[PDB]
Amino acid sequence: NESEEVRQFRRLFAQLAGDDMEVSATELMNILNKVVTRHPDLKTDGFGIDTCRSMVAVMDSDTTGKLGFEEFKYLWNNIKRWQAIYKQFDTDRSGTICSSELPGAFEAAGFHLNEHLYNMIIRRYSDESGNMDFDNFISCLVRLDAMFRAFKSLDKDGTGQIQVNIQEWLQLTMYS
Amino acid sequence: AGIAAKLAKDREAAEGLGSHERAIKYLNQDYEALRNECLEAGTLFQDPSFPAIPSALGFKELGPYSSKTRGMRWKRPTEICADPQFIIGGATRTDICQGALGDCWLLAAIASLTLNEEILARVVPLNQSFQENYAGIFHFQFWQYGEWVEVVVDDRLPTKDGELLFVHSAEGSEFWSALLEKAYAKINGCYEALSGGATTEGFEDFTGGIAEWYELKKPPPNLFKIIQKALQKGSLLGCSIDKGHAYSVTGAEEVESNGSLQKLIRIRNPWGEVEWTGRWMSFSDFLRHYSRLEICNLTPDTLTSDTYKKWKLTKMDGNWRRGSTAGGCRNYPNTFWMNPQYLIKLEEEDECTFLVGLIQKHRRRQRKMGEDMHTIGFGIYEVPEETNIHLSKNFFLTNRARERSDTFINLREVLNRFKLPPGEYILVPSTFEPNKDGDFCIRVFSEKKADYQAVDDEIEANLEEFDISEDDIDDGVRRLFAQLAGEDAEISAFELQTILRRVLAKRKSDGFSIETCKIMVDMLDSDGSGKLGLKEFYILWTKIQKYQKIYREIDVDRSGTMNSYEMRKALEEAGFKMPCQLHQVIVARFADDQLIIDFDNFVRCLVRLETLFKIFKQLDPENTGTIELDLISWLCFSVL
Repeated sequence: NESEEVRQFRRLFAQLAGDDMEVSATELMNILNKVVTRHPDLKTDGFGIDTCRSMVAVMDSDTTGKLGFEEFKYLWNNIKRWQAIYKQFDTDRSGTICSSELPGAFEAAGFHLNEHLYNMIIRRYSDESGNMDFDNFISCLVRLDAMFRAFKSLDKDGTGQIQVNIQEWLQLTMYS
Repeated sequence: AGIAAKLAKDREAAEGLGSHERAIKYLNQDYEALRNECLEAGTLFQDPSFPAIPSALGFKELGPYSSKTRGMRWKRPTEICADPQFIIGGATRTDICQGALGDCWLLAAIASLTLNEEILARVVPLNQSFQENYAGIFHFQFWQYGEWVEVVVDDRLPTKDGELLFVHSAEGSEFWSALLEKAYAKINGCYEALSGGATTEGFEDFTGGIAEWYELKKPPPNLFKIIQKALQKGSLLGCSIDKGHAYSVTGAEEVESNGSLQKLIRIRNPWGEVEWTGRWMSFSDFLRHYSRLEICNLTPDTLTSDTYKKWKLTKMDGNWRRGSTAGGCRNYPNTFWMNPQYLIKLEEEDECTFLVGLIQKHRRRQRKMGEDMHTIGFGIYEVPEETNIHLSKNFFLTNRARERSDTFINLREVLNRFKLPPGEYILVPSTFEPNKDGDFCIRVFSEKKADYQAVDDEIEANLEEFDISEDDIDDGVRRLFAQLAGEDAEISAFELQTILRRVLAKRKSDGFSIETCKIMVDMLDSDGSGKLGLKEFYILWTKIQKYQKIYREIDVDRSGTMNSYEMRKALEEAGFKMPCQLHQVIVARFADDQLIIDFDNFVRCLVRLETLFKIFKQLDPENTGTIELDLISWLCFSVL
């Protein structure tokens, strides 16, 4: 019972990995850069091979560098939940976002928004002057969202505090 | 999904999860739950996971549309019998049988269970019935690639003219059978997938033991002084023939007529009746029987008895990520030493001998039992005079072997029989060719205590920690600094990016992406500014200098591209050592589809690693081995 856009995409998968139903970051990149690099009322050159790479590693629980079609859906969906917010806050069509409207799109993506964390975002995905393109905007949320979950996972009971050994650390941190 | 998952299941699997006691709950379904949440509702379970539609039956063959499955009656026991029992006592015979559609390896596999009631206690949770708390749902435990999974299923069975098309009893009443079979079909994803499967397989699934098998046609010298030991251990033995009946080897003593010494074989039949021309057997059975399979068992099976010699055991897990940990085969010495490596140390000997098997975990690809399997195999090497060291190319380029598995098969699980001089032996599981994405489990049934570990490194990072204080500049460089920035005379991620790129004209390549810079900085910006002064910029420049020496010292061309397998070496040069798992994350998160790491990413990594390290190191000022954090604080590091 999946939408028509997923069906066509679904078809695009088997034509790549076949029964293996998997895509690579690169594969995922074009598969994505052709659906969003469409409708002009939204500007971008396309997702860079790094953005996808996090999309993939963040959804990967077997460390193989591949995106399952089901896990794909989850992401894609979220992508669309946000291919909105951004499109709504970038009116300049310059393909960026207001330095003081940034705090506006991230609340429209439902987040706790803390001062310290903010900066981090700003220093990592924005341009020299302080502007974030579609790419990095979406690329941010995946990864962000991921950690909100990774934390939810590592914390079974609810002591609002996870705890990791170094290997656990370098892993969480390195595969993103 | 994400590492977080594959990582939280570890702490959980490390606690109990998987073992019989705490077996996993396939598709996250609770018997108690659903059961309870079905009686109170006044309903009968309805597997939303494995519905009683056509697709549960099969795909192509027992596939929908097809007549094999067209027109079908999913009826529950009740709807077709009267006072259906789940399981009653322990007969002397079975009464089991397959319907039209059913396969036939279930007949043998199930049978055995029947005639060893405690083995069946592991699979079927004898504690179900159609009268006390019936909701139309039962459950079973099945062993899979090293750990027990628990499946919940409803009793809608596929009939047609009141006839059960798969596994059932001749005499109605009992159904544990047809259900444990509906179950197994579920875990395997559908009935049609059982279509084939080895008696040798589904049986390990039902017990957890290890199935070794022999061709009676041309058997081994010690063929005999084993079965004895077999039964002697508690294992179970079967035997088929090109007639199409599966038997059991219930025992065999070499009775001596003091003049002949006529050893015998006590074959048995599950279904009861027995008749023939010969004797037990004149051991002229080798000329009569075609196949023999002995299934040694996981020792916690017979939780009691103190009858039968109990094996010893230890199992481990491993993977083979393409372009990184996927060498496989002595033949490819360019990767082979890259496989996972485990230590097995034998103490005292027999009066050592050990069973070793390499079974290979499921893979999306595969839809039917037996199909889509990789060609695994495995070699074991003699330890000269030594763990924390992942055996290098040298060690194997040297020592030739010391008995390597008897071939690489195209099949799930691979075992061999060994007996050795109480020394430490190393073994390298792996696939045939190289680059074969997949996972595995290596179990080991010995005779006396065994210490199974792994040859690999540990997170170990120790870089050069310079303490130049705005000096140690050589000035030639100092001079050549401020003049690159301008006013404030500091650098910024982006400033660093152009600045840096504008520093090349030696050799694809094109300076670094900002992300890199972005983190170059991040690994040094302590004051929390967003810029760098002479000191740090110096460290950088020099660090780069180092880094670059290695990519080149290995990219012995003008490609600006290095094989992923290099990266392990590499990291060692840069002073980083890590176990198999990370390198994978390192190649997974950093290589190309062709398995090439450009120079930028090469360093984006080295840098990032060092940062995350330091942050970790710094935050664990005492060296406890753990760095506690709440959400917020986590989310900060988290974003790179």
